[PDB]
Amino acid sequence: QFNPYGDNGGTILGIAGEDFAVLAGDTRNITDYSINSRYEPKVFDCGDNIVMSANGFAADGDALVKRFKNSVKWYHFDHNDKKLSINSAARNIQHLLYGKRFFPYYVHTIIAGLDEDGKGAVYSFDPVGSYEREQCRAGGAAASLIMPFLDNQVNFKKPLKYLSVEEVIKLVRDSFTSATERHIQVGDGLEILIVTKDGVRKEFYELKRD
Amino acid sequence: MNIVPQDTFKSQVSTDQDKSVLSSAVPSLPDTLRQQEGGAVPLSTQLNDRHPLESTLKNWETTQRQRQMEQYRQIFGIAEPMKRTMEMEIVNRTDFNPLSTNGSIHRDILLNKECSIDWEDVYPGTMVGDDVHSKIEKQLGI
Amino acid sequence: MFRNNYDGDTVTFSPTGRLFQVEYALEAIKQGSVTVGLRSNTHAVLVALKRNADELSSYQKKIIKCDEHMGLSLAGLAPDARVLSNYLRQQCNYSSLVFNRKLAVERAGHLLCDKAQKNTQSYGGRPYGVGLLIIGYDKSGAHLLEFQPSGNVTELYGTAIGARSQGAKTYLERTLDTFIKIDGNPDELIKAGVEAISQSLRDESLTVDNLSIAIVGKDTPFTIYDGEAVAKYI
Amino acid sequence: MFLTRSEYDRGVSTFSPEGRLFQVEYSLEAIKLGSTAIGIATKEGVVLGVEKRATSPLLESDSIEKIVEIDRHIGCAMSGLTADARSMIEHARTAAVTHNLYYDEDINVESLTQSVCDLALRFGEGASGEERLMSRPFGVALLIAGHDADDGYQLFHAEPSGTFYRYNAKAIGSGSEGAQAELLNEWHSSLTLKEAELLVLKILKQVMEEKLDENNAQLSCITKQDGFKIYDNEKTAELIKELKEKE
Amino acid sequence: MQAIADSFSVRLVKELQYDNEQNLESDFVTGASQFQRLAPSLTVPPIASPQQFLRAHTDDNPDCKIKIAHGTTTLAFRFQGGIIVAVDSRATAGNWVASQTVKKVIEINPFLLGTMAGGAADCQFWETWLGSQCRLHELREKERISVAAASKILSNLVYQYKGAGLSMGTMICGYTRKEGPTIYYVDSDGTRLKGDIFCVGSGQTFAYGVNYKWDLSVEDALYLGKRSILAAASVNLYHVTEDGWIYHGN
Amino acid sequence: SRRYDSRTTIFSPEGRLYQVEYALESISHAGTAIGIMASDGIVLAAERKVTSTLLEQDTTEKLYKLNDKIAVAVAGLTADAEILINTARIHAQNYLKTYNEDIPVEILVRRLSDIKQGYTQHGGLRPFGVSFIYAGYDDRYGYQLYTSNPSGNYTGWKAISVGANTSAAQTLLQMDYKDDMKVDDAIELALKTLSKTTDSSALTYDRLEFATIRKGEVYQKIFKPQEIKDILVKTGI
Amino acid sequence: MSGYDRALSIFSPDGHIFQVEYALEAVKRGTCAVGVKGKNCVVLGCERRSTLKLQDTRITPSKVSKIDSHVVLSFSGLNADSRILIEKARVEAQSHRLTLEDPVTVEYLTRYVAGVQQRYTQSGGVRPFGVSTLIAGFDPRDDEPKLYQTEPSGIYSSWSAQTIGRNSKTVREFLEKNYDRKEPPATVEECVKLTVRSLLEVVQTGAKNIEITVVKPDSDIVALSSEEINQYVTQIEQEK
Amino acid sequence: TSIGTGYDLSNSVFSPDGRNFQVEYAVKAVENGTTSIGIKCNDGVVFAVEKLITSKLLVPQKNVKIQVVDRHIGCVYSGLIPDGRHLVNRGREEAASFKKLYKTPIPIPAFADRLGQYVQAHTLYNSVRPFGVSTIFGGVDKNGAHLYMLEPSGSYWGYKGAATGKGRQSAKAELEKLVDHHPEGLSAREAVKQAAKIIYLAHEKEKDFELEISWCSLSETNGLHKFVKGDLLQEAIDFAQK
Amino acid sequence: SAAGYDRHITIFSPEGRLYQVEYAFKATNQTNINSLAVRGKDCTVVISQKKVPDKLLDPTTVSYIFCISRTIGMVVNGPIPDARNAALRAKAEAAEFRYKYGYDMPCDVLAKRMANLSQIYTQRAYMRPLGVILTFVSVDEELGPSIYKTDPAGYYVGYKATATGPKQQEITTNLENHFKKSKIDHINEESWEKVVEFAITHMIDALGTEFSKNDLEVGVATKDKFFTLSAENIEERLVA
Repeated sequence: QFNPYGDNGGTILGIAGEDFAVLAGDTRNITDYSINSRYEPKVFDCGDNIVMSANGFAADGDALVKRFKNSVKWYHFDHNDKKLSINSAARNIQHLLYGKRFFPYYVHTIIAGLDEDGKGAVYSFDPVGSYEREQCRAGGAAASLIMPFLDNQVNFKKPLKYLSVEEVIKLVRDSFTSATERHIQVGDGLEILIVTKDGVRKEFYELKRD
Repeated sequence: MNIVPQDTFKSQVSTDQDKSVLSSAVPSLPDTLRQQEGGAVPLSTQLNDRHPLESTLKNWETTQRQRQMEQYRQIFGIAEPMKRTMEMEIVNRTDFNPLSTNGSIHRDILLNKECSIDWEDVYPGTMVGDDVHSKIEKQLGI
Repeated sequence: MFRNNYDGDTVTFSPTGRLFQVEYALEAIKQGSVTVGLRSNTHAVLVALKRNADELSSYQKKIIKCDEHMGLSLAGLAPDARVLSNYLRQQCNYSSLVFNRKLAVERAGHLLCDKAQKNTQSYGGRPYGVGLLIIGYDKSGAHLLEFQPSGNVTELYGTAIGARSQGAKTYLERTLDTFIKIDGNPDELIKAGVEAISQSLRDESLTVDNLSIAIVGKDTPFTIYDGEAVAKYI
Repeated sequence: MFLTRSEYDRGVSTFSPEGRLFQVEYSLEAIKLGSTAIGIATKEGVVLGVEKRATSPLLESDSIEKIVEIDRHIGCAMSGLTADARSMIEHARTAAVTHNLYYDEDINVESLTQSVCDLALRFGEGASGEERLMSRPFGVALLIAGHDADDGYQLFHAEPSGTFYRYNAKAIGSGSEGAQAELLNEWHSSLTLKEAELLVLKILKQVMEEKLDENNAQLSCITKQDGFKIYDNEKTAELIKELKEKE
Repeated sequence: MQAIADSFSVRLVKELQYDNEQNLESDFVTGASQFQRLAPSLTVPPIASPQQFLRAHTDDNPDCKIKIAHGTTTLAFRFQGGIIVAVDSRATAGNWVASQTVKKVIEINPFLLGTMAGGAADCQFWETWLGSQCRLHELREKERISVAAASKILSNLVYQYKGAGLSMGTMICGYTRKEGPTIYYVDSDGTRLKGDIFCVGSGQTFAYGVNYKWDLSVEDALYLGKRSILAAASVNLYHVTEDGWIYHGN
Repeated sequence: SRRYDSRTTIFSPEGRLYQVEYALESISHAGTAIGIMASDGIVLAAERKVTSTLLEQDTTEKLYKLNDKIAVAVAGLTADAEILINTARIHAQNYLKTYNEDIPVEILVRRLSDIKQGYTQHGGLRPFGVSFIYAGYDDRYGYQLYTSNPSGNYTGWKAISVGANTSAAQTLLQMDYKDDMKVDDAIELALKTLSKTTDSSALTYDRLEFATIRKGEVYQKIFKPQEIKDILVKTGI
Repeated sequence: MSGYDRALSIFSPDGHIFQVEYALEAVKRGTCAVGVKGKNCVVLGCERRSTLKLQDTRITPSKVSKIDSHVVLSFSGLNADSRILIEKARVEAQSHRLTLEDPVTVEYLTRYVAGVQQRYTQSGGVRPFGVSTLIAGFDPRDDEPKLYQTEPSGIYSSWSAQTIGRNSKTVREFLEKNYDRKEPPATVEECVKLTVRSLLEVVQTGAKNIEITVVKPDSDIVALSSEEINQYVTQIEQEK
Repeated sequence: TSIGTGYDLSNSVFSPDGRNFQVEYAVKAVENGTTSIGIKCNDGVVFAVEKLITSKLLVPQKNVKIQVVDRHIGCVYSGLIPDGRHLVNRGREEAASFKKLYKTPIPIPAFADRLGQYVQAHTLYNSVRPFGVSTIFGGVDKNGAHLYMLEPSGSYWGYKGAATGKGRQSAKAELEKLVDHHPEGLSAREAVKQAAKIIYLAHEKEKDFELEISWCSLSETNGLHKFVKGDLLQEAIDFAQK
Repeated sequence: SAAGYDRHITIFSPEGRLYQVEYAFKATNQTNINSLAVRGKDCTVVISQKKVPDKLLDPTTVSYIFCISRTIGMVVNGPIPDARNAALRAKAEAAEFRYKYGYDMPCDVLAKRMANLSQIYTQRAYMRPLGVILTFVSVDEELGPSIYKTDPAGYYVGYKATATGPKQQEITTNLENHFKKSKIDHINEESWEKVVEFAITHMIDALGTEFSKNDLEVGVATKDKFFTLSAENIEERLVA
């Protein structure tokens, strides 16, 4: 029988700050032991200060992101251009994922943004829609390496609540550099999206290409 | 230009897919009493373990008719399939015999089956809801 | 008297060869308030006069956004305007989703004409009874179209529809050479439109409650101004 | 030049020579055949008030329901045919509950009103292009009072034509003319909730043939904290006594 | 008749599969009707054996496995003061940091509680859907829904999909004026069982040592539930009365 | 009236249904049928509308067997009656198959009456122009006699007549019927009522149909022309 | 009329639907039905046309039909349509009991019947039921009497005492004069006597043309025999 | 009688004389439309249309009264504008389908038959009405030049010269004279000049109109439909005036 | 005048007639054209009068004779739109018969099929009959030369020879006289050219007018093919 699933292994990481959020991912797209591309972004700005990433089978994640953005367009049309909150986006994504209960997307989804009070918020999803709000979550091939690095560096050690944006960016960069040194599927590049009250900012860094 | 029927499998399911037997207490759920199927038939069981020839047999005539309409469209134009479909719709729409199941003579003439017999003709074939009023409600869509 | 025997529906011709239900649908446009549209080589503008049921009510929305590059104003039956605006939004969404394209204004006009023609030749429904003014900006520049619910679309530099629109239309036709060359200066074009729609006022004055403006342009997405946002234009 | 009968006002899909649809006008007349409902919007909440018109004293006065709850933050008052209103109320409740299920938030008052108007459009082509669902337009009008974080307290008037308006104060039903004339003079932006309730009671008493009391009138309010609540008989009787003492 | 002509007037849309209204709705082409269905629409693979396909593709490397609810011990029992629900709160560890306490008890509404077992997504989704159904029922009937009706709604729902792949076991607990306090157990096999004492999960035998009488006070019942959970082993406690559920925490 | 009788789904300003009334009126043009229930059986009699001697008499236009326990007498259009009779036979066999028991008479009567009522509520259907006299036996009520008309209403009777001379036949039956009557007395009463109410000069055997439901079990007997002649001679007609 | 009364979907210029009024006119020709609820019971009374001499009376259907062990229904209008409505109501009661394990409430069943009647007014190819119904009973695990009236248009209402059918205006006036909501009949006997006296205002022959049914809580439905109704009539006549 | 009372209130009804009066009323609607002519030259077709002068607000290049069904087929119509647009859309669809299926441009007779069948199908049921347009179309195929005229009844014929609209009688008289005076035939440019002359004569009461001319010729446009450019159009206008 | 609902639809008049069918029959003579069909020993010949008074028309595009299949030809009396509709329907029917039964459709069977379709039109309220008369000719492999005719009433029958049109009575009388003289049902000729010449002469004698090459259309059916003659062939046949 035809196998409709694939694997384009990558690594993503979402962290919620005091009044900011960050969602980062490696830009390597691979098939088995081959490299499809060295810069293929997986973290997207979906509007209304919400960043999204769906790591795993790339086609399913692209379809999920496309559907969510179209739904956001219709939400703006039907509700007088009301801003979509992060919790409502999480509920919409849960419904989108569970709509494929018997033919699921093979992805793990992380979204990030600012809540109603202005605090940073990150939501993590299981492949069929089970979701939770978390302070920090790593997903993909090198999560088991990235998480201990952050746990050693930070206390959830200066507390996470008093860290600035630059310090969080440095921690993410160091963890990804270590994972690149240790994991074959991690490298080439790292892209980070930062959500604050002023909007979404993108930063890019190079990683080892071997 | 199909010969064997294709695209016969269902792509989505829901508890309210059968609009004619929806429960009045819970409109999102079906009414098992008025279904009169034995009371122990979930819809999911109809998605598995089917005879592979059943879908081919159930949709054979429709597939042949669609191929004929496509050929007419290719060779004669849009008007010929439009007229054939209009005639068939007019004949089928004004026939309402709640006490009979046999097809009309005019339908057989249109389908060129005046002197043709198949097993559907030889073998054409409760406590709740098998009366004239159910057929009236289904026909009128009320 | 003889017209009374041949105006029952849209599938009946009169002995003289007239289709009266479509004519009545066209007449339904003048029951709505005046709207004006104009354009230059770089921008397109709509100006609408809004009406309220009474002093305790709000004013009707006459300008509806279809896509970041295209919008319209309506004059006539409200349900038909709602249906057509939703249909145009759906078509633009389909274009963007399937082809990553911005739907052309001419394509939208053709689609509207095709949709409107069907109701004028079949039994069961009625013809649409709302006129539309469509503005947009695409790879061919700025475009203004007038849609008549008989199933007709025309491309113009400027026009006006609704009650007493003749004065605004005459003013626009007289001063065509003025606003045809207002390139890169949106304020002058909006002011010309405001003067044109003021030409159609009868014992009424433009306020920040009954005036609505919309503009689209080369680097300007379709934007609607209401309330204080039009105060400087009065 | 002869007088002959005209039949352009019988079919809902038939235009008059001037472009009117007279079946909608006759549906509005059917609305005017109903009892009076009044809504007044202030900055402390929205007040709804209806007249209970009973043909016989044997009718249970606690059975007439002209004021219903669509959601905790949205209430509605109806005037016209009761079965059409029942269908519309079912649709509105379904829309609110489903929006909460899919978005984990309260639906806007204007969004619910738009959904109800889209349903009312079903005697013709639907808002999204759906086929015709009804043979005739509805014969009932609605007053929808709500509170949302985006627009505060809102009052909307919804008609069978599929169009809704936002009102500071509105009246529908048999006595809607005099009631609306009084509302045009007696409303201002600084009204309190108590003053709004007293004004609603006064205007209902003015346009009611029978003597105003707790049995033939009903009051309700919506506030941000308490939500939507229909007053019991005792509170309305106390308010009526207070209004009588003031006047 | 012209609709027939359009049906026979012309490829690209057919290949896109966008000539079907369901596909247009699922991709939000014509609007947001997809997010307006009281009964959710579930996608199935258009093949002869969807069940075998799902079972094969779910029982096999990355973090993209279907999340399973905690197998921790949960206890529910009923007494003259209402219902006591106790859950051993010991969250598992992974490559993530929790922002707050993780709840193993779903709050269906301010009067109904459910317990998670098996598939976490199934329990959460279908109990939220059940809450929506209960709210609609209460709006229609102008009265609070009985626990039996809600449990039966959930049981019928899960029975309609029996054998498709759903995995869930829940305890619906509620206090109404007509029925008093009531506890039902509903699982994905369609079973619906009314009961007085339920112990689910690992260590259920130890927790079934519930010293139980219909005269226990609220404090005594809370202490008994806490002690039973500790014997099975923090503990999360819920006290359900006619006025709703109250969360204690311990 | 002319503006409210073209369709079956429209009420008159007085609340009348004219098509149903016309269908009821059409029954008066049919041959008379009579059912009489005695203490130990049921007698069905009917008069044919024969106008020529070329008609076959040995080979049933008024009397039909729904099943071994239930028979009917027909007044009205023959083809509509045949449609309804086939439907009733199928329903009785369905009940026997489902419950392994004979169908009660009232259930079959109610089913047919519901069908006829439904045929008065759809604009594309005209009412059945038939009236039935049902004669049956069941273990719940014993012997039973019913009548159903085009409107879908049905009634229970001891002695009843339908058709052209219903009023006079009913008057005679009222003047002559007794509760403790026997089957033979019922036969004689039915024959005398038919002879008195006939518009013909004589009540010959070839213008009669006769049937009896009795006991030895319960037996149905559709009389042959020779037996009809014998009973006519015995009575004195 | 005036050309506005030939379809269900036509509004009159003054905002009326005349076919609904004509269905009500059809209802007005049926036999009178009365419903009166007391402190702890509901009584439904019906007028019966005088039985013919040769008409069988053992299997003749009653005017009061049991929808469920706790809910009963009486009607006025076309007899044949009432059978369809009653069958649908019984099916719905069993379906609700199967779906939710709980028997219907009186208001729920009234709403379902009204919904069926409303649905049968939404097409030009169908005829509305020319029947008005009175639905009585008690909610499960409850002791508050419930009485409702349903009309062909689909409108339903709740009444303390109501009459439908031929000459129902006189009976309604009698009830209005002789019924007090704040002091209802505290016993079954008083409610039955009031119902019988109300029916005697329009029934010509008397006791033999009156049917009385009494519904109490906990699924207690009793159909009074002819002897009890005759005793009530004789007592009323003696006290007169 | 031109008015059939009792037999003209529904489509697809025969009168006692065997007439269909709704189609005749659609013909009456056509006869009030703008005058349009078509001339068949030696190896091509020429179409000419008279236009009313509208407001200056119309975009000059976006208002064309001659439709191009396909690269080799030209078309004009008289009657209801939406009906003409619908018919032209159907013709474009038919031409595209034929070209996709059989890898060749559709011959003119086959296109004419498909259009005629589509138009005739609208005289069969009471739920539709006949088209209120008469269409003059033409082009060039492997068999040569073809010019056809199609009526609301669905009847169509091939023509040496065709005219429709209000000024149909004068245009037909001029076309008959042109046919009589040129038994050998006519060239494309001479056809353009004669079409301009015929439109000018037919117009002549509000003497203010414009002229549109299109042509398809094997020798001139290589068997393609093209609008007449400025020089040739000016020459034709000058010849018509003088 | 139909005087009722029969002014539009095909229902029985009080006299027992279908007026729409008769009006379609009247419509069959709109074109004012006569056609003749005769049988030879091994060929069948049809000749249709052509009237093209307008000088702007292209005569080559004016024809009422159609090729249905390889062996079947058809001539239609009536308006050309219905004629083309019927021609396309007949072509589809012949091809479908060949696909379904494995051999070429006979002329009489096709005529019966078209007659059954016409019967559908006569009986259905929402379908109108086509106002044309069809004449199918061929050389059947079992029956030899064959002429069959079908009308809007659904009636079809075969002929030794036939004529249709406003002047059909005179042509039929002349044919009857010739057949009485010859005492045979067919033309005793061996070449189809001679049969064509005889039919042309018969038409000229019956109509009393002379015909040129452009005033007639000729179709010939042999056992191999049915084919239509051109102007040169008809001009050659005229010279005799």
